[PDB]
Amino acid sequence: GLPWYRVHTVLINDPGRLIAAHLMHTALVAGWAGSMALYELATFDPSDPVLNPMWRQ
Amino acid sequence: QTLTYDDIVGTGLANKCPTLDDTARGAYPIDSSQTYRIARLCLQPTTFLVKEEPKNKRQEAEFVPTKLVTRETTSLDQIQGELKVNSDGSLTFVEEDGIDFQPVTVQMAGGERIPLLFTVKN
Ligand code: CLA
Ligand code: CLA
Ligand code: CLA
Ligand code: CLA
Ligand SMILES: CCCCCCCCCCCCCCCC(=O)OC[C@H](COP(=O)(O)OC[C@@H](O)CO)OC(=O)CCCCCCCCCCCCCCC
Ligand SMILES: CC1=C(/C=C/C(C)=C/C=C/C(C)=C/C=C/C=C(C)/C=C/C=C(C)/C=C/C2=C(C)CCCC2(C)C)C(C)(C)CCC1
Ligand SMILES: CC1=C(/C=C/C(C)=C/C=C/C(C)=C/C=C/C=C(C)/C=C/C=C(C)/C=C/C2=C(C)CCCC2(C)C)C(C)(C)CCC1
Repeated sequence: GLPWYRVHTVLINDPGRLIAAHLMHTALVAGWAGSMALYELATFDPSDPVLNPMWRQ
Repeated sequence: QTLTYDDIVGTGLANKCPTLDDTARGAYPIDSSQTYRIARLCLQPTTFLVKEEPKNKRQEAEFVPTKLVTRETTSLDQIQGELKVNSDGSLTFVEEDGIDFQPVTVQMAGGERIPLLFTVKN
């Protein structure tokens, strides 16, 4: 059948499943942005914007 | 017109110091030979400020505002003691007894709880 590097080509003539795949991608990216923001907030020390700003951390 | 416990209970008014009408801009003559007394001193804190600790030695060590987290438990009330007229007509208040402390916890920006024993003991 399909080699490994072509598995997603089953979406080429399936617009509803392409939209589904694209929604799942957007879900993952949005989930990344939330989880990343929360990991940063858990780690960020906001007490010294002068010698310990966000770019040092 | 003067409230009872059933009017006061649960309203938060029990944590308030009593007030005076705006008309009371008077003066209380202290006779320098009489003995006076404080029958009730009430302190109602409205603001708690906490000094920050800059790790620098320097910087502006400013008092920052905090949020109270231990609710309307903050006032000192029913404090009594002698008010001794001195030689020079200065009055000194010597605290004797009353509800003269309250543990208070405030919280700073970031979530640091700061407990303090808010007091006027002795
Ligand atoms: C945005 C990402 C994304 C989306 C929307 C799709 C969508 C699709 N894949 Mg593809 N795929 C992906 C990424 C994606 N894939 C990746 C990264 C791989 C390599 C592992 C594959 C390998 C692959 C194969 C071999 C096949 C598909 C197939 C398909 C189709 C059916 C669903 C399926 O069987 O997937 C399979 C689902 C996965 C492979 C999920 C990957 C799981 C990873 C490890 C994440 C797990 C989450 C976990 C909780 C996080 C772990 C964190 C870690 C630090 C511990 C669908 C069109 C099938 C198809 O229709 O082919 C004709 C199929 O046979 N995919
Ligand atoms: C918008 C970006 C985009 C999209 C939608 C596609 C879509 C596609 N590519 Mg293309 N491609 C792209 C960018 C993109 N590509 C880029 C940037 C490159 C250079 C790296 C390529 C090089 C490329 C080749 C050489 C081939 C394709 C193929 C394909 C088709 C099948 C993919 C598949 O089944 O892989 C399945 C993939 C896996 C099962 C695993 C791959 C795992 C990678 C190597 C590492 C893990 C990735 C990680 C999970 C996510 C990182 C995301 C990143 C952006 C941060 C599908 C139409 C194939 C094709 O044309 O079929 C006829 C094919 O042969 N692509
Ligand atoms: C005028 C109508 C219209 C509107 C508003 C859009 C809008 C969009 N389409 Mg497009 N599209 C249209 C007509 C339209 N399309 C037509 C007529 C076709 C041919 C069938 C397509 C074919 C098409 C394909 C194949 C794909 C898109 C995709 C997209 C989205 C990319 C941005 C995104 O995902 O943001 C992120 C989302 C948000 C910030 C929240 C979304 C807010 C929306 C409006 C809420 C949706 C509620 C609504 C009731 C549900 C259906 C909406 C639908 C009209 C889009 C965006 C929602 C892509 C997609 O779906 O990506 C996942 C995609 O793959 N479109
Ligand atoms: C502009 C932004 C952008 C673009 C164009 C893409 C494009 C893509 N992403 Mg998405 N992604 C993005 C932002 C973006 N991403 C962000 C901000 C996040 C959150 C971190 C993700 C998280 C994400 C996940 C979890 C997945 C994707 C996947 C994909 C691919 C889906 C199509 C496919 O089948 O390719 C076929 C694959 C390729 C053509 C390979 C692309 C290789 C890229 C360019 C980097 C090379 C990676 C290298 C081999 C290994 C890296 C280290 C490793 C340890 C991970 C496509 C290349 C999916 C995918 O790759 O499925 C197989 C997938 O699973 N992305
Ligand atoms: C968030 C999720 C993250 C999950 C990510 C998962 C990552 C997926 C891993 C993909 C690995 C793919 C490897 C496929 C391997 C494999 O399938 O190869 C064989 C394959 C040939 O496939 P054909 O087209 O013949 O089809 C046969 C089919 O059965 C394939 O499905 O060719 C390719 O894949 C091209 C790339 C060759 C790449 C391999 C080259 C080997 C060179 C060895 C180098 C080492 C020695 C160096 C010494 C100096
Ligand atoms: C369902 C639901 C929900 C929930 C949601 C959730 C909870 C989500 C989450 C999600 C998430 C939380 C997600 C996340 C994601 C992540 C990701 C997507 C990531 C990725 C990554 C990557 C891709 C990486 C890679 C790499 C490495 C590792 C190294 C270097 C290189 C690179 C960068 C490539 C709710 C309740 C709302 C509602 C509705 C239903
Ligand atoms: C309707 C319904 C339901 C629902 C369900 C759902 C819809 C779910 C989903 C779920 C999901 C949706 C899940 C998800 C998951 C995710 C994950 C698992 C992720 C992970 C991630 C990670 C791993 C992270 C990492 C990181 C990053 C990315 C950045 C920063 C750093 C860190 C490390 C944090 C139920 C059954 C309940 C019930 C019945 C009904």
